[PDB]
Amino acid sequence: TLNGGITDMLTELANFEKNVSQAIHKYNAYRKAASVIAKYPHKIKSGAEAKKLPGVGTKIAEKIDEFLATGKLRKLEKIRQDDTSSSINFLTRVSGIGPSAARKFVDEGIKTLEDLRKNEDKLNHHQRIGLKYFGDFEKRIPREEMLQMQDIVLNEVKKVDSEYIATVCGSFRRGAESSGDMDVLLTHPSFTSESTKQPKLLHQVVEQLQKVHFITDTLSKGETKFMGVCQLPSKNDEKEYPHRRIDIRLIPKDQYYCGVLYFTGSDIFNKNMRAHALEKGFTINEYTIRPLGVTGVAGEPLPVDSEKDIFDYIQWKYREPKDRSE
DNA sequence: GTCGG
DNA sequence: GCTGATGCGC
DNA sequence: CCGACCGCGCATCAGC
Ligand SMILES: Nc1nc2c(ncn2[C@H]2C[C@H](O)[C@@H](COP(=O)(O)OP(=O)(O)C(Cl)(Cl)P(=O)(O)O)O2)c(=O)[nH]1
Ligand SMILES: [Cl-]
Ligand SMILES: [Cl-]
Ligand SMILES: [Mg+2]
Repeated sequence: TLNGGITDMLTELANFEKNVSQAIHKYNAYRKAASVIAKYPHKIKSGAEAKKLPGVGTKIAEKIDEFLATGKLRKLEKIRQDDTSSSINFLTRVSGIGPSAARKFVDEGIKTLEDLRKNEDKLNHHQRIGLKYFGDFEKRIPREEMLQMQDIVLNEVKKVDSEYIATVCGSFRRGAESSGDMDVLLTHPSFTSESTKQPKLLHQVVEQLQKVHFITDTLSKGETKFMGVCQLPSKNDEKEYPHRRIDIRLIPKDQYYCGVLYFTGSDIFNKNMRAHALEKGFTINEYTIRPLGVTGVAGEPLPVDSEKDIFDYIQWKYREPKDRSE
């Protein structure tokens, strides 16, 4: 919050490029600049001071001087006044509605929450659930509640098969005092990169959590990735908790470390780290880290026995989860 | 929009 | 039906 | 300059 004004402005600009302009690289440039600045231990005094940081260039420098001078940015001022842009940005806030669908909805005269509700027929499954819990998904999750959720998930999974290992990742594993949702990494000895000895490994867990009424809805579901909704049980007479977004990712047991690295994030941390790996001649995904051949083709997976091993391969000093929040 | 070669 | 591209999300 | 910008699972569609 030291440079909150500036980072907020950059994020708004990032969201505009992504949602309205559909310019992903500009979106990421703004996000990176915001990220690099939010980590800066000094209260920025000029765009010049900011341009010193990698990720901030001439354009963002100028915008920072304007913001520092007036306390706002005219470019954004005009974007907020723009109806089409305003409507498109709003609609993308519904899970399942992206830049394309939002712009398409606006063309059809569907621009508001009221319009969406009276046009459910025009939404796919994911979008319907997104609209259903629109308000709830905007809410933050206190770490206290994350702990209760963790307890339920780990205990329910244990009941299905004592061999399952569920790990809560995302901002929770990074030590955040609140999270936007729950991310669960799941492993089972029967599912490795070498073979899938038992089917429905993910399904069984999903089924068990729906059975005890923890999982309430599904946005999408496959062999290794579940994307849905959950809710903590409330006591008698007490208002019920808000519904929460939950993702469960089944990863090969022998590829746990690359999996937990990926799922722990942050997303920008992953991007920076993956980009650095490339520069160092390696490629990283949630399954492995492989070297890049002379022509640029990925090679065979390298042995990994801890998250640190991955960091060493790319010549990075180990960074604890709590320090990966970029 | 920013960056490295 | 399958394969490939695209949207969307993590 | 100028092109590279992380990598991938699921849902949906187009074309066959
Ligand atoms: N490589 C890669 N990994 C990603 C990406 N997006 C997400 N991940 C990985 C890294 C992410 O940590 C993880 C979970 O996705 P979230 O739940 O979206 O991210 P959280 O960090 O949990 C959070 Cl702070 Cl947005 P919140 O607490 O509010 O949920 O997935 C991406 O674009 N790329
Ligand atoms: Cl772009
Ligand atoms: Cl792989
Ligand atoms: Mg999360």
